[PDB]
Amino acid sequence: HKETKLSDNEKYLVDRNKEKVAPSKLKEVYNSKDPKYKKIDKYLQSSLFNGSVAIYENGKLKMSKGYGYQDFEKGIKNTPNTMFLIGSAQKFSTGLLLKQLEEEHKININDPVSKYLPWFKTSKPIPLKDLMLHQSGLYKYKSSKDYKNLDQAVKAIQKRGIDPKKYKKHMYNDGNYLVLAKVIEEVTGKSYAENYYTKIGDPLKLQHTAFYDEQPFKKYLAKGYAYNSTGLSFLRPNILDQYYGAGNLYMTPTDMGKLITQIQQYKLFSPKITNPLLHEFGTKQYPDEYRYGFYAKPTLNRLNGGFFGQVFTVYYNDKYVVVLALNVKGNNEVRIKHIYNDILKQNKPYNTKGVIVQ
Amino acid sequence: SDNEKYLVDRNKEPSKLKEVYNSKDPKYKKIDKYLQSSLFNGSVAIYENGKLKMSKGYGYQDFEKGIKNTPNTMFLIGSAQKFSTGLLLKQLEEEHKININDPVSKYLPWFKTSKPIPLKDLMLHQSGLYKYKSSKDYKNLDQAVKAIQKRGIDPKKYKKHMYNDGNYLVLAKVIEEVTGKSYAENYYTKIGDPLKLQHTAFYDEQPFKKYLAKGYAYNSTGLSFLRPNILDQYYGAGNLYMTPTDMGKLITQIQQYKLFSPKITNPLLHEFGTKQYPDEYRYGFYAKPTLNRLNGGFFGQVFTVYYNDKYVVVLALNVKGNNEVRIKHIYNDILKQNKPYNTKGVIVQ
Repeated sequence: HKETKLSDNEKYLVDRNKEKVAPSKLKEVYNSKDPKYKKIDKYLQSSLFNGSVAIYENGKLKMSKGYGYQDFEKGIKNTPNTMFLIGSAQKFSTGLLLKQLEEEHKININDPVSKYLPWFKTSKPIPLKDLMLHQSGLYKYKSSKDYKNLDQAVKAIQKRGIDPKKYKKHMYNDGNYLVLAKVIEEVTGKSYAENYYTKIGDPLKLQHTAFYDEQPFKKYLAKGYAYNSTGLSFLRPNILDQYYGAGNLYMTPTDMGKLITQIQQYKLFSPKITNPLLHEFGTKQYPDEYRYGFYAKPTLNRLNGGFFGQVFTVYYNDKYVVVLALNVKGNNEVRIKHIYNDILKQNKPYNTKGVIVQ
Repeated sequence: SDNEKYLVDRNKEPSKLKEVYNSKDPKYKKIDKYLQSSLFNGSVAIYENGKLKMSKGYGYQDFEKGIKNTPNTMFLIGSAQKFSTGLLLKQLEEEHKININDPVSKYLPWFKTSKPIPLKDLMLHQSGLYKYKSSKDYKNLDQAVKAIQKRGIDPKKYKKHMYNDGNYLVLAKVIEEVTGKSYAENYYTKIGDPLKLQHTAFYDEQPFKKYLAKGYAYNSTGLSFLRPNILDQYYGAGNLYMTPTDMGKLITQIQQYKLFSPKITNPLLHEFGTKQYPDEYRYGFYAKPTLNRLNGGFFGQVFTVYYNDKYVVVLALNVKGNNEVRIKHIYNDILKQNKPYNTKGVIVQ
């Protein structure tokens, strides 16, 4: 750049992508000779699915295929290279950074936000854990186009503050993970984008995953759609500059599977950290199915984000990682369930409620 | 509570509908096959040249009680009830009780507003009223419309389009005020009963409770039932439940000039891009180039209608999802009805 009137996130990303060319072309993977995947493909085609699928089996990519259009106006078809707005699934990225910071001894999950983010003052103290678990009592984040960066968003949330009746009760809230993203920035003294790339993106070779405004990936960024009235209409993201950590990231389904399988293989943490993070629920440490941006459930682990006409959903266990990205708004959950439970027949015990995982 | 007063007395003292599906007819076999393999949860009804050629339920009406969707299942039509309200409006115009270009204040004296809003601007969704925000507090239509009066007009939206349930709530009250009778009574006496709609009901009518579908939406952490909690204040803008068959029965009969003469019905149904009918939208529904459309999305349900002079396709979905892609695929791809129907600008006879 030049004059640099940019947030820390863009500063980092612009400099990072000065000499970066467009990412490598990804090929379709689909073996019609395997009845499972033939059944899936056939289902996705006849159900008029518009988006992309990626399925990993015992760590290997066994299916990767795009259906319908990435951009309906320009006639660009969905390919394996198509990157979808993952929305609330970015909370997993932020959770991983949190866990990393805990093991680096830079934060403690039961310490309050005010400790790491002095200006974030609140009627009562809020431990980092209560943000992470969506039980802080903060009013639901009301986005604004005014907000140019993460700082303004979290400084807006601080003004709105606590809702007494909802204190120490569960309430899903993007705002929680926006505050956590700022905590990450404040303790590290570095942008969220930098923390993500240095600590996750690059180590795990996620080369088809990008923040909304990165230049070399614009070619592949999917457009989301909804019918409310007057036809199929494109829902332009207008607030992703203030949404660092709670859903301004774009991923190919393959990269999402690549991320999860590598974490499953202990590439970010040791087994004693990874196993409970991924599988322990109903315990003092991991009281809910939800933790660090994702769900550990009885038969499966789940990620999901719904944002600007897109739906990005992940069902997985130790054999399959199923990533289903939808850029025309609709019911993605019925689809991914049908694939995971009905076709792949994975409706079976996976995690055990109450057990202290080793 | 004039609406319930009428309905309770009406219902002091419905027939089972059978499946209609001929797998030997390739069109309908293709539709059924699509609906099954796409995991459709709801009900379909298709009329061909006035006759019911397909009527079938898929998946569950109530997932908790294991009740399957049948042709008897009645779905929350939501914003498609605006069509009912529009029909009542048009009826009142032809009875010479209201004029569409006269202001609301004329017929509803207490509904005062910084600038006058003609009935037409409400009907067309261009009143400039701030988008209705409901509340559980409101026990009836009156409180809802007295709430919307309170907040008034939004400058800049003064005379431009903005979809708003509130518009048709104020029109429903206009109907009540001019007739001196409840909306429910006006609907039954002027539409429901004349057109033998016997599997259509307001949310709280007792004899139909058995068949009222539950809407769902897995937002996070499983499939969850979205209980309607505001339908007492939503008379005219989406508190009605219909079987898909009744919706087709309604449209085909209107098409056959059973509510109005052809000189009234034809433009109502087909004229768009004119002084009288400037937009595709009118009286609660859309007249488009290749088709006429109704749609309502409310409490986890989606109720959509595509039709022309041959087919009326009614598709009801009680697990929230993309109903439009489905009904398009049926109407355009399978039934091959993507072809000129209404003509923009033409003054229709």
